Amino acid sequence: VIGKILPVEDMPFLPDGTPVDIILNTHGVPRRMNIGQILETHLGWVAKAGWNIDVAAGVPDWASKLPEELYSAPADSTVATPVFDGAQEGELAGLLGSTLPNRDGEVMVDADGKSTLFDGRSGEPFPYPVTVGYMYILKLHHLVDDKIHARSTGPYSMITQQPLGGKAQFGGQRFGEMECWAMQAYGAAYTLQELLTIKSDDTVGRVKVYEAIVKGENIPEPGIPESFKVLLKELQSLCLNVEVLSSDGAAIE
Amino acid sequence: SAYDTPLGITNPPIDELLSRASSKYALVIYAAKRARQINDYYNEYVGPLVEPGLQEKPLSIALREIHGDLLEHTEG
Amino acid sequence: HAQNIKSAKRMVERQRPQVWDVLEEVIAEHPVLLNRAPTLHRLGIQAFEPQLVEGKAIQLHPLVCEAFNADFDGDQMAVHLPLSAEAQAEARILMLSSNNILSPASGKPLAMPRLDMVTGLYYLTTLVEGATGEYQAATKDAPEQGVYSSPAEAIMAMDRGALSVRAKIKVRLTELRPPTDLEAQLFENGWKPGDAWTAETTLGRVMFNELLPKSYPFVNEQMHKKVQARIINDLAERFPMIVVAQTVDKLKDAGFYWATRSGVT
Amino acid sequence: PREVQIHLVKEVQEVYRAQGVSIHDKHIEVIVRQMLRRVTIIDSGSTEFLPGSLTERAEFEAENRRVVAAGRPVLMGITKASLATDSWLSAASFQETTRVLTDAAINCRSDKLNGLKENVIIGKLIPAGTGISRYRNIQVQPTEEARAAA
Amino acid sequence: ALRTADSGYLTRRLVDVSQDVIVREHDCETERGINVTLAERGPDIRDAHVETSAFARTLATDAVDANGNVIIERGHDLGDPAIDALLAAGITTVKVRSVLTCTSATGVCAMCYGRSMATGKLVDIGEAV
Amino acid sequence: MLISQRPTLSEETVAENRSRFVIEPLEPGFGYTLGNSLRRTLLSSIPGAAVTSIRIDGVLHEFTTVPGVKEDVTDIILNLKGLVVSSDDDEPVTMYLRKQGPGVVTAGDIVPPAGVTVHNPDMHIATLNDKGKLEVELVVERGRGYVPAVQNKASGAEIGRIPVDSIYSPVLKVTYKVEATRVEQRTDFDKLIIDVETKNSISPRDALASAGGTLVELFGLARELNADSEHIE
Amino acid sequence: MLISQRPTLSEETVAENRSRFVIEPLEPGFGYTLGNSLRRTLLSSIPGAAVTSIRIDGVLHEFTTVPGVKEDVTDIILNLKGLVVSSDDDEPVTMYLRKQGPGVVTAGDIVPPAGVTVHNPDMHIATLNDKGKLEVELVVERGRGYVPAVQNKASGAEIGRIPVDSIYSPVLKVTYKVEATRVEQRTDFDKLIIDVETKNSISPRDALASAGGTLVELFGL
Ligand SMILES: [Mg+2]
Ligand SMILES: [Zn+2]
Repeated sequence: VIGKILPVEDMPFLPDGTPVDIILNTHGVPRRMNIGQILETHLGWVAKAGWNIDVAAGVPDWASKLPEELYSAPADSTVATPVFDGAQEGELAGLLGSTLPNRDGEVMVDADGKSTLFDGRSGEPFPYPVTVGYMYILKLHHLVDDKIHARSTGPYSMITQQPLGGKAQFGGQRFGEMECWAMQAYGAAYTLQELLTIKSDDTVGRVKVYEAIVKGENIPEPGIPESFKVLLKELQSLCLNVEVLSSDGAAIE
Repeated sequence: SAYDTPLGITNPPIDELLSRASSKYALVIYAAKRARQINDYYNEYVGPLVEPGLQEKPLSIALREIHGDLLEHTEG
Repeated sequence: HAQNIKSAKRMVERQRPQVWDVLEEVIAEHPVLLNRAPTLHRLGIQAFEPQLVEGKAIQLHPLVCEAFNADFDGDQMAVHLPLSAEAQAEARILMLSSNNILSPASGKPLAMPRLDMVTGLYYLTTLVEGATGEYQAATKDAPEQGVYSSPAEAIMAMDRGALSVRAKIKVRLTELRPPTDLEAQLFENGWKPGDAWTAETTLGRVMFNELLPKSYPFVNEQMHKKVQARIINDLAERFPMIVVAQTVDKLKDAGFYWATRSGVT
Repeated sequence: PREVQIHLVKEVQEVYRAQGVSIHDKHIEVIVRQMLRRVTIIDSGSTEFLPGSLTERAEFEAENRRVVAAGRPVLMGITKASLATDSWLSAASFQETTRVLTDAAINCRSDKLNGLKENVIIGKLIPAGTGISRYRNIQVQPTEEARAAA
Repeated sequence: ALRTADSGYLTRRLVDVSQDVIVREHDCETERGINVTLAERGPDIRDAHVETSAFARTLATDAVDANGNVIIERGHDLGDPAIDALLAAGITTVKVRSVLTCTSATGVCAMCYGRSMATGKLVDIGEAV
Repeated sequence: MLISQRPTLSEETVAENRSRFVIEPLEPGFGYTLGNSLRRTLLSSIPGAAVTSIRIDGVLHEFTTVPGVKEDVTDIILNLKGLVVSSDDDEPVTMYLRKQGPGVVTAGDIVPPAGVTVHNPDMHIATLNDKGKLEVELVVERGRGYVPAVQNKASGAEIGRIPVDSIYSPVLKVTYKVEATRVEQRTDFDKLIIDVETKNSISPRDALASAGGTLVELFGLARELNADSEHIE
Repeated sequence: MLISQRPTLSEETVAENRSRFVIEPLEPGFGYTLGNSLRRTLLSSIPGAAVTSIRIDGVLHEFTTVPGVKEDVTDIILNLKGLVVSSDDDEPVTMYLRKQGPGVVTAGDIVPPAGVTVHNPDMHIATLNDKGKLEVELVVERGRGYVPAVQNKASGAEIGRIPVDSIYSPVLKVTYKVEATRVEQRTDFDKLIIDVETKNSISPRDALASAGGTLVELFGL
């Protein structure tokens, strides 16, 4: 996900001024076992900035199994790498040995493909050289505008007396059983007894809670959920004479 | 046993509250009923005891008060 | 601000500029229960003080990610506003993330530094030979060089290109408590609220111990996640929970700060 | 019971110990307890007890004295133990609602709501943490020494 | 893909079996417990799994030794000091109070459970352990 | 051109020499812009006096031992680096400290020449044993920031001379952090929390005023070039 | 041992759009943060003009096309973001670009009013045919940094007005390097050299002066 949108200035920048567009965490490379992003980043740098494998009298050794008509290349030079028989480690290593087309006449990266980044936040140059480059990145369909929900109070469903679920229908979130177990494991009794009553089912609770909060009074004691009343009435409709009574004196439905 | 200073909800510190009430589970109701009382006072009408903040909440006042030992509780 | 309820409802519905000055005054210590489905263990729900942020994302704490088993790889979370005073209390006392550092499993601190913070503090504290501003102990001609009156002096010597954070320097500390063996050999009567004693450490270990609490003794070791575990366990068993909550947060901030200048790329 | 009570813990910790996780025994022991809180009745019965049923230990001990019965130790599955409960609501909620509702309805058994999963269903404050009488009915009055000046 | 749902179902069963087991009272008072290993014959040693087995629990019997100079009595939370003191004392077994052997009818008694992991103190007298 | 409103500054003293200044509520970014500059200025820039090099009677080519004192040359050096001073010379002014017999040598026991003054006479240097006399010469210099042990054919060439790392900076330890604070609607408006520990000589406010002085005097050079498109106060 | 000499801010020039600046002498390791302050002031907050809302008389919203144009209205807006303009009056001023028949509509074909200047006439907007006629009015306002495309539903603005994501940043790029200059012995000093590269709305001098001014205003005592 997009953590922070850094105002371009504070984001770390290359010595020519070019401020880097994204930063990805290093720790999420070795454990996940996808160094493709790093090779793609490097060959990305090789691709973005124009390059010329300063040939020699008769070719360099590292580019022995290298393709012809791919010694020189200009700026924004699009590259193809066949997924299983594309560019290699020793090819990339030498390739990073490129020209310096940055309008200035100094190279930004090194032979190891590690640029000496400047921290826009502090102002200092980072004590070790960072793996900068040009990774092709994709915006996925998982966007906050779809996934973000909020509901203090709104419309309730007709058949089920809990808030109708959905992003589109201005709906609340599902407080499931595994959520109730965690709440019980704490022993936040009143919390659970609020969530599974006035904050969901209870028709007198859901109307009173809003009034009570907006007036700024005590939250009235959650009576009985519709989810109990429906079970009671269901069992009464199944001809099972269920009745409520304490130690001394019997209660009424 | 120094923590420099607490901030927001973690003020006052819980370990100094756990000394006052029997258990956290008591302390909850301890604070909550007091807070419901403090809520009621603005509208049992006793408090606030300690000098409250300008825009401060009843829970903060209640949880401050228990730490000060201005209150006493009976376990049913 | 509002003449009647309906105008307040309209004002907040419309998102007018006056609401934002109030919403912090309203949210001030009014905690929220954050949940991450699937809600496996007890800490899979935790209460938090909601700080307002501009955006459309929930800025979770990095430590509680293990307490949710929540990556930031598209994983959603569910906020719940506990309404009742009793609920607000339950949130604040029982399940406020600070108050329950220790997992209900081994009683080990679940809210401990992981991933970046770990390498940050590892780099911060780890010792390196042949470094900048190093302890030499020169013969005949020169003095010992790698010896500094204060951690302040060492910080000034670091920020100005002269001292490397991972150097076996000899610093004279005041605020910090020494190792258990060095407690006996030096003082063994008075304490050190503002006394003085010499330590052969790394600036980073001093900047580390500066995070750990006043009366906690010195470590002088590279901060492996296990070493952090036993340290925060010692803090958990010996000190109050708030001291742990804060010290592990300073370890988080420092850890992350030093994760950058670690050079893990 | 005491040896198998250790055996379960030993044999169910070893997997966590092997897979690099640490749980404290007491947690397992709360389950291994909930397993071994039943007895299988062989013969005699006394008070209309069936041969090869599942009856609770404490209530069996109260009958076993017979002031004026033969039951052996049994180790049952957590599903069978969760099925075997006094509270009809929980048993009805778990599995085979008809079977247990029919069995209960004829017996006309009065649910005490001692368990909490029923208190969740009926929606009353749960018997745990901050919902037990000794907690939820705490009377806090402000001290006369504090109320004096005010 | 399979593990999470299976673990969820296991969790569901393990919740729905021990849904009723709370800390009802403080102490029912029973001498019964379990005998933890804790340094079996030596050094002449610490067990690898003391932290899982012994730690954060109340003692069942008064910690008697060869002499009988009871270093620690029944009902101590078993901090490392206690364990290293009992290792130093010269006993190769310790009897600890367990929920396994708790004489409480309803739920369990606080003492028998031990020091709660969440709090780090003696378990509270309503916890849904 | 531009109009920023309310960049208010407030002080919060911790000790006599330690303070936290809060500058708020700055426009989204400005915290870090002026923060690290204020820090590195407070540290490196502000002019102050300090001990640049010392020489002790007896030590011609010794390790770290002085006849008739309990402490070591390293610990003495460490105690002397702490010896805070204020001079009006802008040149290497030489001071002499001599004490005979047993006990201790305090900061007040030194005799500072005309211009130089010690702000804390109640500061420990060394513990003297029976049948001994300490006679040490301290070279006090004016300067800016932190300057390590100089070997410019002065420390290296001379026999009894030993160089020490000069902390000219009146401020010892300045750190800083920033937090978001809502102002009208938007958040990410930065509130600078700048933490400073000074030496007794100058006050944090005066140090910050000096830093602000050298900074505004510096960026004045830039401002002067055009001075057309500006911000408000 | 002081370095009693105030820092000289000498102005070099590599191009008309981009220039170096050398500042010296300074305190060892003081340059980086000084340069950073300038950089962060520049890249963030410099007064600048840019397109705030465009209004093509034909099309009624962003997400359609004009008759007889190659690029769509979205891509035209996206190119009109790429314009670099400068205005004297900070109040909202309405430019006009009217072209009928065939050819390549460039930024140079725009007709600004008195006290508004376009600083990239060469830039390609849209390519037309004889069938197509492009009449577009571009509203410019003086601001600083970036603002989101302000909604015309909020303000008293008609359905015709299309908001565009304004970039009030006349600076394009800034960088710096600091020379060590002299060894540790005999008072070492750091000289900072900063490259400032503008869009041509204003010269590097004007920008750096504005930044310096902003920092001078922003350092209160
Ligand atoms: Mg994941
Ligand atoms: Zn018991």
